[PDB]
Amino acid sequence: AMIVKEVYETAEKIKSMEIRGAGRIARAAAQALMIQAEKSKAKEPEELWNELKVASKILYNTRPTAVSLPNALRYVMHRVKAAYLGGADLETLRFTAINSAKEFIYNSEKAIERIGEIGAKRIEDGDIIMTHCHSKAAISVMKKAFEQGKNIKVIVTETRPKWQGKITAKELASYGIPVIYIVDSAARHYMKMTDKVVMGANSITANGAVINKIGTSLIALTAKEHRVWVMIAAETYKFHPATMLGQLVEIEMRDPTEVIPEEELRTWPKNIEVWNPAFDVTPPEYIDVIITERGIIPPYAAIDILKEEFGWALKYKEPWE
Amino acid sequence: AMIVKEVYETAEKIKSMEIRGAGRIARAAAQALMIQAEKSKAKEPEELWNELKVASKILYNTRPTAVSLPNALRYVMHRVKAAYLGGADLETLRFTAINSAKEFIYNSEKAIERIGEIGAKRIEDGDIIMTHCHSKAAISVMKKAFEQGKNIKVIVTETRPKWQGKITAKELASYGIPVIYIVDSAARHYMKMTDKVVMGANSITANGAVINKIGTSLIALTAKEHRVWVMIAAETYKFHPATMLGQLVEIEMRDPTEVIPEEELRTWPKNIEVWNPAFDVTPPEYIDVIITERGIIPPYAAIDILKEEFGWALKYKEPWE
Amino acid sequence: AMIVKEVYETAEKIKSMEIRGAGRIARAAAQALMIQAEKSKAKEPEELWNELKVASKILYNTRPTAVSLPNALRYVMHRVKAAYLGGADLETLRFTAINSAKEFIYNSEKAIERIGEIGAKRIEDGDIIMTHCHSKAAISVMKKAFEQGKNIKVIVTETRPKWQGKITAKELASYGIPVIYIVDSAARHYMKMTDKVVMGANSITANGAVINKIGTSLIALTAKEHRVWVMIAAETYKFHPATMLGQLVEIEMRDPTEVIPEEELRTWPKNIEVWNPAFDVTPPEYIDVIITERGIIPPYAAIDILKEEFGWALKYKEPWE
Amino acid sequence: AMIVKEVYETAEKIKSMEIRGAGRIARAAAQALMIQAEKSKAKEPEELWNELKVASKILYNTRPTAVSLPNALRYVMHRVKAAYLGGADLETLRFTAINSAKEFIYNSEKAIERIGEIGAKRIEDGDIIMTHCHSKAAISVMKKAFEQGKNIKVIVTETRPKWQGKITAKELASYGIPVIYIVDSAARHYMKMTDKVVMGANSITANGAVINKIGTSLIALTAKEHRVWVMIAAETYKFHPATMLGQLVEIEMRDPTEVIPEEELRTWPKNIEVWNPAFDVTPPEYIDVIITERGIIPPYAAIDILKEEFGWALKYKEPWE
Amino acid sequence: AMIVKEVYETAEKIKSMEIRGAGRIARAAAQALMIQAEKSKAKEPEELWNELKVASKILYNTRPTAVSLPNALRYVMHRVKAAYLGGADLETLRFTAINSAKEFIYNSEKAIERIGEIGAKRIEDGDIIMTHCHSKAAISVMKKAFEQGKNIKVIVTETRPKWQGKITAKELASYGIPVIYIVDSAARHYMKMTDKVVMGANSITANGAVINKIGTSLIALTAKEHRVWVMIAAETYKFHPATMLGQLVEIEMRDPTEVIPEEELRTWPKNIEVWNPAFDVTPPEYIDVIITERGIIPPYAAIDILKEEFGWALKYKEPWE
Amino acid sequence: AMIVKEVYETAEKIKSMEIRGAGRIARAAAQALMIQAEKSKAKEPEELWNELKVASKILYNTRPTAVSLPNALRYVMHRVKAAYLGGADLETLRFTAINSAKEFIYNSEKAIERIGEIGAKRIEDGDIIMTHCHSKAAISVMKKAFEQGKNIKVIVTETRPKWQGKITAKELASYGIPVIYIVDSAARHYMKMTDKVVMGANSITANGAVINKIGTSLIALTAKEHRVWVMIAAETYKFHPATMLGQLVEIEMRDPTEVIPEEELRTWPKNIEVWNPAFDVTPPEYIDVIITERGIIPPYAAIDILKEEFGWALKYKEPWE
Ligand SMILES: O=P(O)(O)OC[C@H]1O[C@H](OP(=O)(O)O)[C@H](O)[C@@H]1O
Ligand SMILES: O=P(O)(O)OC[C@H]1O[C@H](OP(=O)(O)O)[C@H](O)[C@@H]1O
Ligand SMILES: O=P(O)(O)OC[C@H]1O[C@H](OP(=O)(O)O)[C@H](O)[C@@H]1O
Ligand SMILES: O=P(O)(O)OC[C@H]1O[C@H](OP(=O)(O)O)[C@H](O)[C@@H]1O
Ligand SMILES: O=P(O)(O)OC[C@H]1O[C@H](OP(=O)(O)O)[C@H](O)[C@@H]1O
Ligand SMILES: O=P(O)(O)OC[C@H]1O[C@H](OP(=O)(O)O)[C@H](O)[C@@H]1O
Repeated sequence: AMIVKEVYETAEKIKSMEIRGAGRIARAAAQALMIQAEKSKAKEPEELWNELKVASKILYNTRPTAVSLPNALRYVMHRVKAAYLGGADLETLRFTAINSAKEFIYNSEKAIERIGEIGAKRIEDGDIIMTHCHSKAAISVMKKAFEQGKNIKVIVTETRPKWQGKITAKELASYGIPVIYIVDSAARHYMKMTDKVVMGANSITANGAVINKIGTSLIALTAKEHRVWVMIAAETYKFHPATMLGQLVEIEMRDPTEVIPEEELRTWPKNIEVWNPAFDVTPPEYIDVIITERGIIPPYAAIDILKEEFGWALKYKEPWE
Repeated sequence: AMIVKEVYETAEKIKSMEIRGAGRIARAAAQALMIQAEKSKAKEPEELWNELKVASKILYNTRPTAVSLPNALRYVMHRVKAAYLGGADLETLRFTAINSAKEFIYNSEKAIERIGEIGAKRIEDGDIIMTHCHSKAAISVMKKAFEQGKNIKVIVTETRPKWQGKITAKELASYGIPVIYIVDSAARHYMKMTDKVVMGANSITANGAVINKIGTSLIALTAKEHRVWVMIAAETYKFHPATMLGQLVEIEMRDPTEVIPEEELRTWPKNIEVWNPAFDVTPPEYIDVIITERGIIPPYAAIDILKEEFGWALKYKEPWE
Repeated sequence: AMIVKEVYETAEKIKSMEIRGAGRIARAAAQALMIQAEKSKAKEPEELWNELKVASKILYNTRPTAVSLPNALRYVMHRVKAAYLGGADLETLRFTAINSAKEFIYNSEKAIERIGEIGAKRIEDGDIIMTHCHSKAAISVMKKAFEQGKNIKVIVTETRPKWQGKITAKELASYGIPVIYIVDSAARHYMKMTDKVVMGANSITANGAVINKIGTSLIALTAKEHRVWVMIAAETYKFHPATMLGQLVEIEMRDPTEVIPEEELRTWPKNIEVWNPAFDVTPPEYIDVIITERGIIPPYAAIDILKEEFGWALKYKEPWE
Repeated sequence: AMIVKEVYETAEKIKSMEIRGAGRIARAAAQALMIQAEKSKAKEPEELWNELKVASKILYNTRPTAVSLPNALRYVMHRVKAAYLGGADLETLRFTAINSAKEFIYNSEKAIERIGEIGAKRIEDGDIIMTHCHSKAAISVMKKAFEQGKNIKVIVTETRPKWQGKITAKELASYGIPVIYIVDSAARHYMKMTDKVVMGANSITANGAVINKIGTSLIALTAKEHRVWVMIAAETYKFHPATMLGQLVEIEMRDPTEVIPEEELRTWPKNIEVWNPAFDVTPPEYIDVIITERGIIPPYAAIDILKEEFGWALKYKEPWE
Repeated sequence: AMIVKEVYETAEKIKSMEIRGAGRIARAAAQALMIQAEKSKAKEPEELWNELKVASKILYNTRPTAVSLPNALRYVMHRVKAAYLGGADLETLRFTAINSAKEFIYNSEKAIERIGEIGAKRIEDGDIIMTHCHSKAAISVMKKAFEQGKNIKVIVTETRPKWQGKITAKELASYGIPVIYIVDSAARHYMKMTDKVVMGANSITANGAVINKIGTSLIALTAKEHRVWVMIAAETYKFHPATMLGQLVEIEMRDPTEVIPEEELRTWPKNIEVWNPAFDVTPPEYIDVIITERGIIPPYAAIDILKEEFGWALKYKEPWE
Repeated sequence: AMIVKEVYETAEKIKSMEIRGAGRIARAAAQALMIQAEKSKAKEPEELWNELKVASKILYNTRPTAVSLPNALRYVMHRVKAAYLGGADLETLRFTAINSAKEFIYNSEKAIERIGEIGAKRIEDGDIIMTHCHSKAAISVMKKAFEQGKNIKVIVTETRPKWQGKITAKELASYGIPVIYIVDSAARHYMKMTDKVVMGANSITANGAVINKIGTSLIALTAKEHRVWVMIAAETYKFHPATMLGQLVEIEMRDPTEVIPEEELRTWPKNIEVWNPAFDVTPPEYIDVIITERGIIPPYAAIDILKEEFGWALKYKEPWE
């Protein structure tokens, strides 16, 4: 394990959330295996197979909740394993890693674009769209709907604690899309004026439940109370294979100082705990479609996305062990 | 109109929200009429009746949404008007103002205490209580339940944009009550662990709808989804007489810089608007009781609170015009 | 029983529905007792008390469902009975009938006006209002909201079988109020664009259930699904005293030829029955306020309207027996 | 483009709705391509491929909402295209069109029959069935349930504006099936006495939403409120492929004179608009099964009907362009 | 405290549930004070006031949940206290106790009869009525509806653990009323065939919640799911004054051997606990009316029953302390 | 048809419910065909094919509702038919029956184990689990969750009329799992303290509806009201193929003396009927996942379980006719 520096820097960027968003974290991790296999000072295949195994674990142990990341690594390492176990020279394996990781990064970019093309068709001229957090897939939809000539207006929820709504406001604002910026608490008060909800996903489960930024479940709840469509924009690599076998997705708890700043937090009584769930889970009865690069589906056909693509891997162990 | 300084300082403190909370704003305004009538350099009754009329308008025009304030002024000025129009000397009227405003301030303090006594009886040993904002009435309930020996734990929602949840956390924390501090978005994720919701009110309407800090409606929604009791703690002067005759309560929109700080806000594109509703409206089907100083009621008996106390005043004009 | 002609002509106009609408039917019936007592060729009091008793029964037996009618007659005949049983000359009783029936007709006109004043305050500039049938009380609200300067637009449901929506469209259209005319089936499809529902009542019960034109219950249902306010505009004489003692309101079934025309109906197979309920019942959980001349109430305070006004009469028999 | 007369006459019959019902419109259009290819005075293949392309567009541009029609044309023209582009003589192509259009017409008739066989098994002896409009598939179910010996009774909703319920009443009435005929507004009032709802479809979407005659959504709503099964009877060619890629189905607005007759309509104020949506959309949470010729499915497996049959065509363009 | 034997025998009969039903327990307790004051060997008033105080506590401490019992004692002892504290001879006080307890027993019998008269008017010819437990008030309604000529059929739920449904089946069966007897679990399966639910109450609260035999809440839930009316039949002395001041009603837990017999229970592992709540609480949103001797009310007007009758006593202490 | 004794004894044990539980009944029936083919005194193949056909019908006609049983027989007799109709000697066919029935019994045992492995992953440390009846699959989940180290506590509903909850309490109690034993009526009162519901199935339909012990539907209802997960544990052979073609599952009505004992029942009036449905049907909107040996699915993917495994058999007749 003579792991390159960039693998470590990616991992610490993922953890700190300097690199964030579940699509991007997955491309960043595939990027990090790519730069491993390129800069490897390795002589044998069996030495390279060890390096990528180890870089895979490092990058897996960063953040648990977005399955995009585990699937990026699997899409690389399923292939690299089958090459090694069939028997391949140094520059063949090195290639298979760089070329698997090339495919995935490209595939992600295609999927996000193709999601906007498909999602925008469900946005109508004049629509007010409420969103949450900063999702590239979700934003792909709104952009495309604006480019088509529809006069949308987007309500951006600020998305505490990490303020991702500021990112989202600035990004849409600067494509010409008008934005209304509200605190998260104001989501029911403005649900009446909203015509559609577009939000993203970190993981999607067997039964169609959507794991996504904290607060997603509440917006979906009140959307459902007012009969406003909740549409989840999500690449197929966001769907969670392990949930097919009864696994619950771990909900990451991030540092309390994101909520109350360190300087302030340390002055507070011992008998206040600050809890910081980064995600919540939204049931499928509150979601209208999931928009993927293969199409619109009801949330309940999550299980079919998972069967046809990821199901074969579950009788096997993980491909970096 | 030779209005005293303290009336102006109260009014600007109310507007800036250095004085906040609907019970307190009402006692602050009654306090401000009291210090007018004491420091008046007035010779005639008809000169005093003008001063208090004018101080009444100043204090009314501060903030629209909490009806506690209009009712504090009415409780003073209904009486002061009936004295003047019956015919009373300078020091008789001066007294009637100081002594009406004495009664109200005391009445408020009694009511809040008596609300805790009544509300705490609905809190059970071991309960987790979710609250919102900073409400003295609500806090009166939690305190009393702690003093009775029940081992509660309170989830405090941070209550953006003005961070009132920090006030609430520190205040309960320092009575020995453990606190769990979450962002507002995390309210559904923690509704499962919550046993009761206790929140306050700015206005309560004819039909039982509750106007309260932005986000109240969402917590009540999900509480109702999980069958957790929403209990609203509120003095009878929080109920809104004008709504008996079809008036909708005005929902105050406060400065966008409370949301995004000035320094930051001015750098943002012109095509982002920041909206800041200070309140939302929660329907009566999502509220289990309202706890007042006269008792528990279903939300629908709001109309009876209003009939027996404030209804007589509605065929008349306002008592400072 | 030498009953005047106008009593018979009113009764047949009420039955055929040439005179319709529950407020109007009640004023028409009070008008019919008035013209009895004026044109009476009667010598004794005891002869007059018989005539009005008999004209009361005739007018009661026209149509069962709108309680406005029974209450108009009661408001006349409670008084006329107490005069006779105390002992009064011919022209005293004659007067008491004409002057009770004067009061009621005036009271109705005041109430309807005062309902519009109170209801319009719940209509906001820009609102789209969905209505049903032709209700003078409901229309009073929309008119007043237009006169105040609000730019409303009203969706009129055609209101089969008797096409009352044509009346409603023409009446609002000709006050300058724009109208969108839809079939009754189109009510959910357009509930999303609707901001408020304003409808009237034939009877309101103890528990707050609203009896009104067939189709009211469905509009209220879907309004509730979309969280659009259902507001029922209704005079206090629309509330049903007998329901306080467990009586269900009879739902009138009118001639099948209103549905399918005679010429056509007679050609159809024997094994098709055409049913024609004139009314349906809408539960109080789907109604937001009832607007009356005394004020806004939650539907559940129906029982209080009934207690304070009509309850005393229920230990007694009917005042024309 | 020397298009035969019958293509034009079919198209104008489809538009006027002299030919109506989504199964029938699709067989009428396949019938119209059949009579084109038979009566063609064409010398070349490339001349015939032009004629059918042009007759296909004519018949497609009639009415947008029922996808049965586009799928009838596709089932013909997918095949005729593959013959031409492989290379086939005049009488080979002519045949492929006549023989594709033979298959479809037969397939439709089989499917409708087979739907009744499958649907009737969900109807129980004594059931009251509420229906809407005139659907051959729906009627196939009720007929078969009657033939099996079950003593049903059908509530026919009149189905304004075009009165399709008259068709439905007469058709069932004349198979011995008793019918109760109500206005559309009366659907909740009679939902309590109803045991099952059987209705048809114009289009069914990816996510399981059902597009069908205006008023379907309301009946389904109240059915769901009372827990009465809504069963949608629909051939697989009713399902909408384009919705797999995010397309919303266009909802046809038909002439306002269907609602208010011309003679009458022209006398009305300019400021009344008459809107006439021919269809509405019913969400899948309000539908219990969809009965197709391949079987019962939950509405959410719409996406699987679409994947296995129509999905291959969506990477391609339309087969008449 | 030379307490008579019959007071002790009543108390042990109440505890064992040989005397059961909340109306009856209250008449049994009033009967027990009556036989105290008649058989008293007391010389002074102050000796008699002690005896009845002590017999009152004995009878209060039997079973907590039915408030009928506390109100029977209060109706006796409010009066007996006011006599003593005004100053009355032995045979005056003795009388006031016997004559207060005479009134109450009679009042109960009138109320139950009058409840059937009022409730039966809401039962329609042909109705299937589901009931629970054995309630005299509820049974009063069904009897009266049968006597009026309506052809009802009653579904009796067996009402574990104490099998009260056997009592109910036999009692209705023997008035000619047909009965269908089901286990409690079968209540949803038969809710579709049910037209009305009639059940009784032990306590009714300020906010309209109904405490009644274990299982009431579930029947009410599914009734509400199917839109079947839940009607609660209950005397005004069933309503709970203390809940006006925030008191929760204690839910009695009875011996586990009622569930699993002693002989059997003692053989079971130590790590099985048998819990036996005698009651549950049903929210007011699931109840359609409460039928009392003063009339039908929505459940939310519980607070008004309590205000006008029992509210005066709550600033005072209990009248046997 | 020289049927062996054990086939008859199994059948009468199945009917009496000495052998019960839908997994077990299916293994008992496969066991009974196995012992037929082993003890057959048959000379020809065509004689053996008759014996197993006849033993198949006997075992099918025992109890209708659990489809596990029909599928056990089909899994045996699909194979035995294809052997015979291809042409096989006595000891070849005899084997094919014994070896098909070997596979199924083993497959069942694997499936139940594998269900616990998959289900337990959805149970979390500290969970309170409510169950119903006695289901081996459900119990497999709870056991495995206990073995993993999670500190669960199970609420066992007694499950009248046949007291299966006693079986369940004793079985879990004796693996160290603490149990709380309640009557069935107490299920809502304890739903608040419950974290998960785990229950089994007799049949699962095309649309995802679950047929299971009487009372399942009610627990699922209130679970859904409180947002507690309902998870159904069920082998793939529990899913019902015939429902794919519109068949409703027959709901078995068992002897009324299970409810009220014979000795007692015969003394009761003629006009009491005792109804005893053994099962009820729970809609898929109230079920969160179904846990099978192939995985977690949303209830709506029932149709996919059925398509891939049992669908091929439905164009054919039954394989013992
Ligand atoms: O992958 P895209 O669509 O861009 O974003 C998907 C989701 O990832 C983000 O989480 P975080 O910022 O990693 O905490 C948000 O939850 C967002 O909805
Ligand atoms: O009167 P008390 O019970 O203390 O507080 C009542 C309510 O007043 C506050 O509003 P703001 O802080 O004036 O904006 C919050 O909405 C709080 O719930
Ligand atoms: O009394 P107003 O408010 O005018 O009308 C009240 C109601 O009376 C009408 O019934 P009908 O036309 O008598 O059958 C409609 O139901 C309308 O909503
Ligand atoms: O295809 P079938 O089952 O016969 O009818 C299906 C549907 O087509 C009809 O529409 P229209 O009459 O074309 O406007 C109705 O909406 C009906 O439910
Ligand atoms: O007073 P009545 O209407 O007769 O019965 C009222 C209620 O009292 C009974 O309780 P228990 O048998 O004392 O445990 C049942 O809960 C019944 O519904
Ligand atoms: O197959 P397993 O999971 O063991 O049990 C499944 C179901 O079978 C039982 O029915 P019965 O006892 O045959 O009446 C219960 O309904 C139980 O939930």
